Amino acid sequence: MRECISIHVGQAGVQIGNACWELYCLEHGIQPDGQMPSDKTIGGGDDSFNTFFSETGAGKHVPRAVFVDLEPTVIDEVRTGTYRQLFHPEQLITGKEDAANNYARGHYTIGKEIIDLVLDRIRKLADQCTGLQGFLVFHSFGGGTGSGFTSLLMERLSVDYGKKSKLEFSIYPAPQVSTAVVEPYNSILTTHTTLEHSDCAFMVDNEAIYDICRRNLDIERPTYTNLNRLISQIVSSITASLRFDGALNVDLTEFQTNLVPYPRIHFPLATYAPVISAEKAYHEQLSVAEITNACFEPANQMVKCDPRHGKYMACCLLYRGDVVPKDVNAAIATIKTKRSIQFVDWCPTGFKVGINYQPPTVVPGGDLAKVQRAVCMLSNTTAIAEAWARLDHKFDLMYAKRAFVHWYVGEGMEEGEFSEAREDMAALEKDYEEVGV
Amino acid sequence: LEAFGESAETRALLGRLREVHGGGAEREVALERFRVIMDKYQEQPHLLDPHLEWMMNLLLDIVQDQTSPASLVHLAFKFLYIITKVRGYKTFLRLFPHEVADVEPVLDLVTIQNPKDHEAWETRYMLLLWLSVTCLIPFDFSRLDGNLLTQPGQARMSIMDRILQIAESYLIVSDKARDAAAVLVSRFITRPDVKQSKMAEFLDWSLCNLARSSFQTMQGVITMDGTLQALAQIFKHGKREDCLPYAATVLRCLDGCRLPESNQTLLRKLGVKLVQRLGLTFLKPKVADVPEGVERVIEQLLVGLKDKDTVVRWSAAKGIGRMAGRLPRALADDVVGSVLDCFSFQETDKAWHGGCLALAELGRRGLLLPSRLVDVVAVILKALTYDEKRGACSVGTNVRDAACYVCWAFARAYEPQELKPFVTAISSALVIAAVFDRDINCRRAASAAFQENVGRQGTFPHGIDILTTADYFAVGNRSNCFLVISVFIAGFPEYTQPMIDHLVTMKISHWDGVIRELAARALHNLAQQAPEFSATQVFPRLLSMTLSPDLHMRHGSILACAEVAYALYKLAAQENRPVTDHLDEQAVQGLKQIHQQLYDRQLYRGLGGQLMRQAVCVLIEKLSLSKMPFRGDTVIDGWQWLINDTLRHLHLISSHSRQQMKDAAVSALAALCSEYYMKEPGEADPAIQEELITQYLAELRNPEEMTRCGFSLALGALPGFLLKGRLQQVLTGLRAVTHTSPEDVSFAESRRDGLKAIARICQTVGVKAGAPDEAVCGENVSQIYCALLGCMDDYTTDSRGDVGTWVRKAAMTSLMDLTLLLARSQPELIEAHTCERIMCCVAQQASEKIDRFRAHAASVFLTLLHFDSPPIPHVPHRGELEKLFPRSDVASVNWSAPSQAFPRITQLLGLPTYRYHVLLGLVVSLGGLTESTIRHSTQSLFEYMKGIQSDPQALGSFSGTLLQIFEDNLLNERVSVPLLKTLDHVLTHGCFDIFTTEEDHPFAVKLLALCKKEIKNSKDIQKLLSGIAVFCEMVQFPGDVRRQALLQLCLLLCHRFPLIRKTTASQVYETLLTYSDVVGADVLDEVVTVLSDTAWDAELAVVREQRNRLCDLLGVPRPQLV
Ligand SMILES: Nc1nc2c(ncn2[C@@H]2O[C@H](COP(=O)(O)OP(=O)(O)OP(=O)(O)O)[C@@H](O)[C@H]2O)c(=O)[nH]1
Ligand SMILES: [Mg+2]
Repeated sequence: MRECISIHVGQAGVQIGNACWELYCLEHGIQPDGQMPSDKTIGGGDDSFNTFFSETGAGKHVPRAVFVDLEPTVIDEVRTGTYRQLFHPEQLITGKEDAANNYARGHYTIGKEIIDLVLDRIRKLADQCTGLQGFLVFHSFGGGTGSGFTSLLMERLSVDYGKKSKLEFSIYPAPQVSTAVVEPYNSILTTHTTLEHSDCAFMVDNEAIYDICRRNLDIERPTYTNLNRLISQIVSSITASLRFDGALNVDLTEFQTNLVPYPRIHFPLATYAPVISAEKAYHEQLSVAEITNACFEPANQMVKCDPRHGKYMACCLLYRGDVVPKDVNAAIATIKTKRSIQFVDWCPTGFKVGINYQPPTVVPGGDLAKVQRAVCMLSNTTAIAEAWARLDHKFDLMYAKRAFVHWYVGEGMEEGEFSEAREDMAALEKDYEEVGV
Repeated sequence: LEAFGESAETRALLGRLREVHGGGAEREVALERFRVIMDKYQEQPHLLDPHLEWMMNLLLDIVQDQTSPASLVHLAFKFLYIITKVRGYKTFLRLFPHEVADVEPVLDLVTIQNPKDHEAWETRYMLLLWLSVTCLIPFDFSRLDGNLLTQPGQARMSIMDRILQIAESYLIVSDKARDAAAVLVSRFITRPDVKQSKMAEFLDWSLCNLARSSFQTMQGVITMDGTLQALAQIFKHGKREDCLPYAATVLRCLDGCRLPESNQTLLRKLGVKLVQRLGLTFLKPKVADVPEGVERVIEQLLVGLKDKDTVVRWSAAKGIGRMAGRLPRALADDVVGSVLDCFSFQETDKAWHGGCLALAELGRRGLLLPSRLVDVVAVILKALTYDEKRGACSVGTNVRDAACYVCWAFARAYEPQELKPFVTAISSALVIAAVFDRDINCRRAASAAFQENVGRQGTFPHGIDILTTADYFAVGNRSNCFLVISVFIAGFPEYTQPMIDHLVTMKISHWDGVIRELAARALHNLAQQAPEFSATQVFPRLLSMTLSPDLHMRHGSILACAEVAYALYKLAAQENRPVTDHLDEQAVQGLKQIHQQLYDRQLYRGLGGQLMRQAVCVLIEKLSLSKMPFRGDTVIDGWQWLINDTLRHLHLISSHSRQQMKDAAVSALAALCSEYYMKEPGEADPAIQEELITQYLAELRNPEEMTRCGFSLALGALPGFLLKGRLQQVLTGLRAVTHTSPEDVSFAESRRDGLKAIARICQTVGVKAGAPDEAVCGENVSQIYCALLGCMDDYTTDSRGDVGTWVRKAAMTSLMDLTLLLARSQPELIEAHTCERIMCCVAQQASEKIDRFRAHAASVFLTLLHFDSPPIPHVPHRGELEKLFPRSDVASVNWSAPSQAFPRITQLLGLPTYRYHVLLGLVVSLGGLTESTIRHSTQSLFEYMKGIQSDPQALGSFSGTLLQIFEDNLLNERVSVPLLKTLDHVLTHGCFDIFTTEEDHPFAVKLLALCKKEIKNSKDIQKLLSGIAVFCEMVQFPGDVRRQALLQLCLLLCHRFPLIRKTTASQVYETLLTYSDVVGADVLDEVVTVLSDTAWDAELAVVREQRNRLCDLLGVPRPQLV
């Protein structure tokens, strides 16, 4: 068997990690203190859920995670939270000074003092595992500790462990959730830096999830807890293949072979259904063909784009719960007789489907409801290029004036980094246009 | 300042005290006036010595009167204190009264002081010092009291008793009175009677204060500092046989107090002070049986030199010096040996300062023995060169200061024969330091030490000669010490090799780039005084340093090699011999491997890449300017490449060193092309001439901007012999970039550099009448002038501002460089129309609103007008311009200052040909945003309009020119609002008061239509306000224009923006209040009330009725919805 390690950097990163671990403990039945009454092989062994939890002498299931932050404020809530007995004190790494939303600081000044400790902690955590698969890093692009330090750690992990995958779960910022005007400046830098040290990357448009929470979940002003719960649900639906011995996507190296036909192109599109509110617990029922037809909707995707124009390179469907193969075939025939779709004929990948016979789960007392079946579609598409056309555009709006750029140069990096980064963006856009034909 | 030239003012200010002590504003004014008058002599207060007494007596006859109120007495004491901070108390208190009738009047005043009154702290300060200057009286305090048993029931307290109760209370305060309490006890306990009466009591009180107080409680630390200061002062100004009895208990208590470990710098300093005060009480004073406490004192004072602060290190050094002077000659050697341990390898730089201070203190008294010369000196040689970098900061200044202090103290520590052995290592150290030291304090510190040495001893080689030149003021400028005085000192054979070695070792490997450049420029000149030594010993040295792993050392060694090569070439050029006579085959062989050893180690990347490129370019330039023997060798092909790559990666260089990099690369390319690219005398290589030119020309179209900017100057630096038949192509390629294309909109630096390149090329080839592709002829002179004038209208405005102005600058320096050339060759080429256009454009760019471009334009205009050898032909009103700007006045003119430029530029309106352009340029300043520029331009314009307001013809022509300018810039956002504001100002001033006589003037009849067409469908708020003001100023013109302006003013009153609605009414009110003939008195009390009561910022539908009502009063037709 093989396990995995998840490094959570930044505020959004540690929040998403905490939500994911809470959902995992609620699904597997692990109590906050770390007591699994369903587990019988104490001490250690090999199980489906052993790929993300280490067993101790007292039967404690310690999550295989590393929460690092450049500020003690955020980690204080985790240390004093209800799950204080779940995570180990050493796994939580804190810093005395933050990046102040700066990439140069997180990649040079503050990063050079904490990168060594992070690497030592990762090595200590990996010593217990007999076979590691990759490193599921969680960050975003609107901060300086999520881009700078993430790229700095990727640069070292590509040298220490080169034979291990490196999956990411980035968060695409939005102009309504933006906390700084140099938020793009950080994004471009870390994007250009992790291109050769990342196999598959998952981006979350903040505006898309905000609109989903406002419409589906029916919330007046969705907060960061409402968006951290949905990201945890997505992460659980995606990792069920590794946490329940799923047939499709059994390991991390398969994500690059199924959803990444091209090395440079590694930004699939992930959509999930359904999204019922807690109030409408038993109002309507959705079949296996009514939830698979809701994952081909622009408003249901995690990134605002128009896949109907471009063409798809890959496609992987994952059902979770009561789903019969006949229903899956009927839904496929419906999707193949109703919607018009284009596909790359010279791509070395195609359509794949997998099922996981496990009941869904939702945080009790939350805004989500318990459904009987769920679907998650991961499809790489050229329409994601649109998501870039916006980002790069803002960069130009900040390049003609060179505003707030001296702050980044007066910390470590030089000036050619921006030209290299925008030159890497132009090449990516050209490759996207070529693949789209 | 020779004398006090403010006696009457100070006397009047002092006399005004008796009638300003009841004021709060005048009191502070007088205080601030007395402070600023007395602070002028803070650097040399001795000049005020002759005045002290009279001013002191003035302030005394106000505080020594019985009819004096507390407030008046407090101001006098504040003044008294102001005179004691500037002169100081130690010198100003000697003049105070000291008669026996001043003992009770001063103690009684001390007994009516409010300790809790923080505002009157100067009063208490002046009280204590006065009470202390009164304890010198040579009488017993008992004789003064008389009889204490005179008051039955309650006996009076003795004077001495009162003083003991005053000092103990003031020694625990938190204000400045505690310091005055330290000076009082020093003159209270040190007398006979007090010594026998209250010494034990005061000692018990102090030992109790230092037995209960802490360095953590604030008041505890206040109690500690005061007690330590009092004890130190008592042990300093106290008899040694009355004190030695208590020295054993004081040190035993101080040891238990634990001061070294406490976290207070003042407490530790006072503690070391008290420890050194007790240390001398055990020994006998000497004039040049060792108790056990002396060892403990020395062990404490030898640990006060490694302190973290210099204030404690200086005190420890002073204590060690004072102790060594009292101990026998045997213990002095041990003390010196123990102090020398501070200079160990494990000791930090802070320990070195204290060690050097202690060494200087010991040498000042002459305690160091001859045997300690081979060692102590061996350390000083290093302390003078202490300059290290501890991370991001540098250290070594205080070390060098203490080393210079020790050197200055050796002129009296040893005989002339005792120090005769080290006059060759110390004279070289002093001189070397005073010459190359970085800090000015150290340099002058080394200058004073050398002066003292040559004055007292006088055994240094050429002491008087080196002192006369390198004097206190001569070493003020660092640049003068490296390039001038250095050569003068090296003129002698005793200060040549050591200085060069010190420069090549440390200065070349310095961390500062400016210091390295200065050292290289100094070595350039020093090589002249020693060519053989610099060619046989320094060149191998610097050559080995070019292969160092250190970046700064490599750069410094490369610069030194280049400078030495240039100096050797210059020196050899005199005797008419090749440069190879100095450098050997191995030397010229290593000068052909520097660049291939850098490019093969990839030493051109990172932050050091730019520095390495700069160094290699400087080296290549210096080698090409010397005519080195590398022709035909492939090494040349390398150098050239390194230049191109630079012009291809200029955007990689930082924004703070790209211009210098580009200039150095261009200079290196110019030096290389005019040396290694010549086939025959007058001809060039066909292959290189073709390949380089094709590459450069094809590079001009690269979308990158910095590349084009670099290649422009590259083309503008090629020699003349390489463009004998390729000018028709280079000029076209340069002009193709000067054009603004849809894609190259924000590309201004490219054109700015192309213009400068065209200037240089035109200057190099010169004029040859007949040869188009070889030189500037009458066939390719018009195209050049047209390309240069097409870049003068570059008003590109982006998010970066008005960057186009930069291009305009390149058009003023370029167009000049061409004109001045033609006049110096073929003046006939300067056509009349072209010269007139150039002059009018220069006039417009010199009447702008920016201050640095406007100043550049005026200078260019003056240079073009003051050209007489030969005089530039075809100059409109040349004599008029010359009379307006005489050569005598041009020598002092502040063109950058609008005040000293607008009144001189507005006079150009008198000339017809300039009247139009000059006004088009001045409109931007008259309607800009700068307040000072607006004011100055308006004043200068009115000063000229006043001369032609009563002239129907001149005023008419001016109005016609203004309206033509307005029409030419119709719908132009860069000229619409400024010109509208200028028109508004001109109308408000009443310049066109003659046209307002008749009805329907040809001026306003079309100005109103133009303004309407300009403001038709406008959303800008500034434009709307300008239009409203213009329409509210144009009402003065009677006729149909008045009724049309009123209809427009009614139309604007009901605008979409309530702000505009309110502003229109606010301006119409003022317009109606100004011109009374516009509306009769029968409907005048009906308009003001409607304008004041109606809320124009409320509902628009309701304001339409009130606005329509104001149309039935003004008599204006009521508009409708079309
Ligand atoms: N989805 C989501 N986005 C978040 C969350 N917290 C922050 N963000 C987004 O992340 C960006 C801010 O980055 P942070 O993670 O807060 O900052 P950091 O990366 O830790 O870096 P420094 O501030 O430089 O220390 C913005 O785009 C935020 O909207 C979160 O819980 N969820
Ligand atoms: Mg943070």
